[PDB]
Amino acid sequence: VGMSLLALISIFASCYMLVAARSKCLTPYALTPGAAVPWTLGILCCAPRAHA
Amino acid sequence: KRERMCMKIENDCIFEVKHEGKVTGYACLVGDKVMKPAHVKGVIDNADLAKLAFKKSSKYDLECAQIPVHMRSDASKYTHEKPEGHYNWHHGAVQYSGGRFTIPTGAGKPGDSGRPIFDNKGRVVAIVLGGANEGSRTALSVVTWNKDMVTRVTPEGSEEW
Amino acid sequence: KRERMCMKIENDCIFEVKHEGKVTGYACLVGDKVMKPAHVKGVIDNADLAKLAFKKSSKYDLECAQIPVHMRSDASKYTHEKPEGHYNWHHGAVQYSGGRFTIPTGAGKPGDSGRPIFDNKGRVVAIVLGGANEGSRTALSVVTWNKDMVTRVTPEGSEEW
Amino acid sequence: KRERMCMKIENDCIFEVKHEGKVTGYACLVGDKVMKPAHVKGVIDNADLAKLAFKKSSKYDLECAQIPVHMRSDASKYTHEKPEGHYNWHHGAVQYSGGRFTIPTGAGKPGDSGRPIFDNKGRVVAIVLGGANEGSRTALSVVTWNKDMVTRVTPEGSEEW
Amino acid sequence: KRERMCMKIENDCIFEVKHEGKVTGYACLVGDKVMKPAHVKGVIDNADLAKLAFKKSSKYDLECAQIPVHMRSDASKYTHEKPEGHYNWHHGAVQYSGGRFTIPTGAGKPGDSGRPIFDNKGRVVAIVLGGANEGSRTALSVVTWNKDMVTRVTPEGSEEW
Amino acid sequence: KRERMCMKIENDCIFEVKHEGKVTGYACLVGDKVMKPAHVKGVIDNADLAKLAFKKSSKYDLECAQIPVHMRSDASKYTHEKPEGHYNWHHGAVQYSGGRFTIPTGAGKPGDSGRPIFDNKGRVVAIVLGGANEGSRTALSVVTWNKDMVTRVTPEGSEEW
Amino acid sequence: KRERMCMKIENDCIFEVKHEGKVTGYACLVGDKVMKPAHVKGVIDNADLAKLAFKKSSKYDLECAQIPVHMRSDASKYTHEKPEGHYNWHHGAVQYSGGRFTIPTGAGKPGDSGRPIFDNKGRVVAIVLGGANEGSRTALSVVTWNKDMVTRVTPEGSEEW
Repeated sequence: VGMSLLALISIFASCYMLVAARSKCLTPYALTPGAAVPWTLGILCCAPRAHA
Repeated sequence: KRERMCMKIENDCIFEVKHEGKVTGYACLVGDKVMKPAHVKGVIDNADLAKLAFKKSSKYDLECAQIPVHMRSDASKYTHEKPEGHYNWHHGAVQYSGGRFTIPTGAGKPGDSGRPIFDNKGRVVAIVLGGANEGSRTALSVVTWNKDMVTRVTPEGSEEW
Repeated sequence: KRERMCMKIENDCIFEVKHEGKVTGYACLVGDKVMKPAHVKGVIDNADLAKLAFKKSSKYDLECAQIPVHMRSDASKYTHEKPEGHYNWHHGAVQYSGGRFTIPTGAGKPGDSGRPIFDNKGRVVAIVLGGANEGSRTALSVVTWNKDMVTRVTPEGSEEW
Repeated sequence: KRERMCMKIENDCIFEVKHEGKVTGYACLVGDKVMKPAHVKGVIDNADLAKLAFKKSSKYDLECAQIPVHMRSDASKYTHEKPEGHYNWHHGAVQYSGGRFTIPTGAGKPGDSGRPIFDNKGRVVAIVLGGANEGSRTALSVVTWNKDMVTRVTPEGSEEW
Repeated sequence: KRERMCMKIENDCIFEVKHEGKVTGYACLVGDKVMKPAHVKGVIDNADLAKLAFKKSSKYDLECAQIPVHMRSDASKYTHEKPEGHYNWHHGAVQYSGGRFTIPTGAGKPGDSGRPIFDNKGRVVAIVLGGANEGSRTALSVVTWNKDMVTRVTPEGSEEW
Repeated sequence: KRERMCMKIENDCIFEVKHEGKVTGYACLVGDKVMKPAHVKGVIDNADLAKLAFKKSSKYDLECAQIPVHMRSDASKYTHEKPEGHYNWHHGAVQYSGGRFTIPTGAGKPGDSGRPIFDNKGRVVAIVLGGANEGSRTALSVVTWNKDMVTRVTPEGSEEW
Repeated sequence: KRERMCMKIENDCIFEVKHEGKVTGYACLVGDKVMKPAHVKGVIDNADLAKLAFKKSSKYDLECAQIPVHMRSDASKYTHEKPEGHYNWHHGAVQYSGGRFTIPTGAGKPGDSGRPIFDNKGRVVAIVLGGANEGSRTALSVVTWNKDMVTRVTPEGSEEW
C-alpha cells in the first residue's frame, strides 16, 4: 500500500506540473489578437480545436 | 472631432466594475477580447459580461476573455505601432518619450486603472495600470503590446491605482 | 460609374439556381471556372452549365467546374491583393478591417449566397457564403484566395445563406 | 530662445559643490544618473544627492549614482551623436573640429569643471573636465558617451580645473 | 432662503427606509451618528448604512449607529438650546411653546416619523416620532437633545407614525 | 487687513524646523512658551532656541520650553474662547463647527504641522497636528487650550503630517 | 382624445413584469380583478400584487387575483358586447372581423402579452395573448368575456408572445 500510494502521488504531481507548464507557456497568446503558431499548436494541444 | 470620437468610443467600449457599490476599475473591449487588470477586484457592471469566464495572468496583471458575438461590433480597433509623439487619454494628453509614457499633471487617481490610451486615429495602443509619481510628472506602469506578445513595462516605484 | 460596371458584370457573370421553382442560390463565373457554394441545392439555370462535372469539396464548401470555350469572353478577372479599403457588392459597399468583411446594414438575407465581391477596378476577390449577426452589422463568412490557395474564413456564430 | 532654454535646463540640472564654504565644481543630472567629476572635492548642495552612495572610477575621473525617483522629471536628455558643427555652453559657443571640442577664447577658469556641453536641441553630449592652453584657443578634456560605453579624451597639457 | 437651505440639508441628510418594497421611515444624519425611529421597521436604503451595527432602545424608541469616515461631511449640525419661537419642517412651520411642539396644520399622517425639526439657522433640534390630534392642533411626540441627556416627550393620545 | 495682520504675526512668531536640511515642521511662539509637535523631528532654526530644554509629552504629543526673556515682545496672544464661526489659517479659512476644526479645501499636505490657527483679532487658538480625509472636507487633529488644561482632539482615521 | 384617455388609463392600469431584470409581460387592472397571462413568467413590479395568491388556469392560460381595497379606484371598466368595427390598442388600431381580432401590420412582438384592448368609450374588450402570422396580417389569440364565462380564441399556427 505504501509503495502504491507513493507512486500515485508522484505520477499526479508530474501530470499536474506538465499541465501547468502548458498553461504558463500558452497563456500569453490569449492576451493578444494574435495567431496560435501552428508549430507550437501541434505539439502543445490547445482547447480551441479550430477557432483562433 | 478627435475628442468627441474618442468619447463615443469610450461610451460604447468601457464598462465600470462594481465592488461594494463603489467604482473600482474599468474594462475595455479591444479587438475581440474583454480586457481587465487583474489587481482590480469586483464584478463588471453587465449581466452578459459578468458570466464570461476569465483567463488569468498574475505575471502580466491581466485578465482576458473572448467577447460574445452580440457585442463584437461595439468594440474599438487595435494596433501595435508606437512612434514618438503625443497620444490621447480620458484625462488629457499623454507624452511618449524614451519608451515611457508620462502624464503632464499627475492627474491619476486610485480607481483610474484600466482606461486605455488611444492613438491619433482612435486606435488602442496600451492599457494603463498604475502611476509612479515622477516629481512634477507621472510615469505610467502600462501594458503595451508587441507584434504578438503582451509586454508589461513598470518603472520604479509605481503604485497600483 | 462603379455601381454600373459592378451591376453589369454581375448581370453577365451571375446565373440563378432554383429548386422547387424558387430561386435558392447564385452561381458565378470567375477566371476560367464556374464556381458555386456547395451548401445550396438546385440546378444552374443554363442548359450548357447543367451538364458539366462539378468537383466537390465540403471543407471549402465549393463546387467548381471548367467552363466551355464559348463562354470565355464573359469571364471576370481575378486577383489576390487585399489592402485596406472599400469594395463593391450588389447590396452596397463592403468594408475591410483586420481581415474581416463587414456589411454596414445587417441586411444580408438567406438566399443571397454566391454573389461575388468586386474590386474597385472590376476584378473579383472572394465569394460570399454566409453572415454572422454582428450587432448592427453582419460579418461575412467568405471564401477568398491566397496566392495559390483557397481559404475559408468563417467568423464564429455565422449562419449559412 | 536657445539661450533661455539652456539657462533653464541648467538651473534644473546642475548643482554646485562647495568645500570650506567655497564652490569648486558642478554636478549634472544627465539621463537618469547623477554624474560629477571625481577629482573635485566637496559636497553637493542637496540632501538627497549628498546622502547617495557614489560609484567611483579613477580612470574615467568620474563618480556616478542612480538618481532618486522624485527627481527624474528634472533631468536633461542625452544623446550619442556628434555631427560636425557648433555647440552651446554656459560660457558661450564651442567649436567641434577633428573629433575635439575647442573654446574660441581660452576663457576657462579653475573651478568650472563638470559643466555640461549642450546640443542644438538641448541634448547633452559631453562633460567638461579640463582645459589645455593651446595658442589662442583651448582644447577641452571631456567625457563623452558612445552607444553604450564612456570614453575619455585628454589632450596633452591639460589641467584639471 | 431658509426654505432652500432646509431642503438642501434635508436632501443631503435624509435617507428613505423601505420594507417589503414600500417606504415606511426616514433615517437622518446628525453630527456623527445615524438615528432611526424604533416603532418603524424596515431596512435603510444604503449599502453602507444597512450593514452598520445599530444600538436600540425601546424606552426611547430609537436606534443609533456610528457613521463611516467618508460620509461625515454629508451630515447636519446639532444644537441643544431651544428658545421660544418658530421652527422649520419639511412640511412647513412648527411652534414651540410651553414644552411641546404643536402642528398648526394637523398635517400628520401615518409614515411621518423620522424627519428632523430644524432651527432658524438650519440646525437640527429634534426628530419627530408621533402626533396627538387635539382639536385644530397636533401635539408632537418627539425625541430631542438636552445638554447631555436624550429625552423623549409624548403627549397623551399620541399615535406612532 | 485681517490676512495681512495674520501674515505679519506668522513672520514674527513662526520658526521653521528642518531634519537633514528639509523643512518638516513649524515651532510657534505663544504667550511665553515655545511649542512644537512631537511626531516631527529636527532642530529649530535658531541658535538661541537650540540650547533650550524641551519638556515633552507624547500623550499630548507636544514639547514646550520657556522662551528667552528678550523675545517676549515677539510672541502672539493666546485665547481659550472658541465661539462658533470661522477662523484664519495660513492656507485660507477654517470652520469651527461642533467642536471640530474643518478644512474646506482638503489641501493639507505633509509638513504643515505646527501652523497655528488664528482668531479674528489675530489671537492664537490652536495648533494643527494632522488631518483626516472626511470626504470633501478635512477634519483637523489639533491641540487646543481649555481655561487651564491642555487637551487634544483627534478624529478617527487621521494621519500625522 | 381617444388615445389620450387610453394612455392615461394605460398608466393607471398596466404594470410591467420582469424576469432576470428585463420585462417580458404586463398586468392589467380590470373591473375588480388583476389578470395576467399564464405562460408569461416573472414577477409584477408591485409589492401588494406580488404578495397576493393567484388562481391559476392553464386551459384558459390565465391567472387572476382579487385587487386590494385601496386600489379599487384605479381599475378600468369592462364590457361583454363586441360590435363589429375597430378598436384601440397600444400600437395603433385593431379591427374585429368575423369573430377574429387582427392587427393591420403584424408589428406585435413577444413580451407584449397582457396589453389590454379598449373599446370606443375606453371599455375593456379583450387581452392579447399571442400572434399568428396570417399572410400580411397577424391574427390575435386573445382572452374575451361572454355574459358570464371567459372564452379563449387561438388561431392555428399562433405563437405565444
